[PDB]
Amino acid sequence: SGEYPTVNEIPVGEVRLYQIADGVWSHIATQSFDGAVYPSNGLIVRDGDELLLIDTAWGAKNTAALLAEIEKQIGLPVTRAVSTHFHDDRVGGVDVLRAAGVATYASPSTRRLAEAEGNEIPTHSLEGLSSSGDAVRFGPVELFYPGAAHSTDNLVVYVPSANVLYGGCAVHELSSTSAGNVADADLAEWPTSVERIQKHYPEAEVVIPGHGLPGGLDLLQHTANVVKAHKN
Ligand SMILES: CC(=O)Nc1nc2cccc(-c3c(C(=O)O)[nH]c4c(C(C)C)cccc34)c2s1
Ligand SMILES: [Zn+2]
Ligand SMILES: [Zn+2]
Repeated sequence: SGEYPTVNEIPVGEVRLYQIADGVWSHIATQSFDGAVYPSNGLIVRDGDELLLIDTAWGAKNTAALLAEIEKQIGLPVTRAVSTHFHDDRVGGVDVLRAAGVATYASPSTRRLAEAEGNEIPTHSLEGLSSSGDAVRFGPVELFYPGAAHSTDNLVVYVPSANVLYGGCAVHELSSTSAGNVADADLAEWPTSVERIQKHYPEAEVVIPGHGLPGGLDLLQHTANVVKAHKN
C-alpha cells in the first residue's frame, strides 16, 4: 500500500513495481537460493514511448511476471535491457526477455563470466566500460564501471533527469549488517570503487541498492563501512 515492498510481502513468483521518480520505477521480486529467500531490485526507465529495463527479476518465471506487471502498470514496451553483473539476480530471465523481443546487453566482462558460470547470457556487448571510472550513455541512463566491488564486472546506472543512482549489488541498503553474497567480491577494492561512485555522482538524490530499501547518498558510505567490517 505505498511502502517499499519487503521480502515477506512478495511471494516468490510475483513482482511489484515502485515509482521512484517521474519515468523511473524499481522492480522488486523474491527468489530462493541455497534454501533462503531474498528480495532483489531492478530498474525501469521510460525511454520516450518505450522502456529500458535494468536487470532481470531473478529467474525465468519471475521475469515473465515482471513483463506482465509492466504491461499492467505502465503499458509501454520494454525494448532493451542491461544486466549490471553476471549473477542470476541480474541475468536469470534474459532468455525470457530475448524471446519476448527485448534486446539484451551487458559488458563483455559480464557476458564472459555468465557464460563460464552457466548463467544466461545477454546478447550484445557494452564496450567502453572496461576501465574503472568509465562511463557510457545508454538511452536515458549513464552506465558507469566503478571498479571491482561486489563482483569484478559490476556496473552502476545513473538516471540524470531524475538524479537516481541505481547501485546494483555494489550498494547495500542501510539496514544491512553484512556484505551480502561475497563469493565473487573484491573486499579490498570495494571501498575504492564506492569512492569513485561518490565522486562521480555527488548530486544523486535517490540511491537504490541491489537488494532492499532505497535511500539517499548515505547508502554509499554505509556500504563501504559494512564491507570493511566484513573484511576486518
Ligand atoms: C549466507 C548468505 O549468503 N547471506 C546473504 N545475505 C544476503 C543479503 C543480501 C543479498 C544477498 C545476495 C546477493 C548480493 O549481495 O548481491 N547476491 C545473492 C545471490 C546471487 C549470487 C544470485 C544469491 C543469494 C543471495 C544473494 C545475500 S547472501
Ligand atoms: Zn551478485
Ligand atoms: Zn545481488
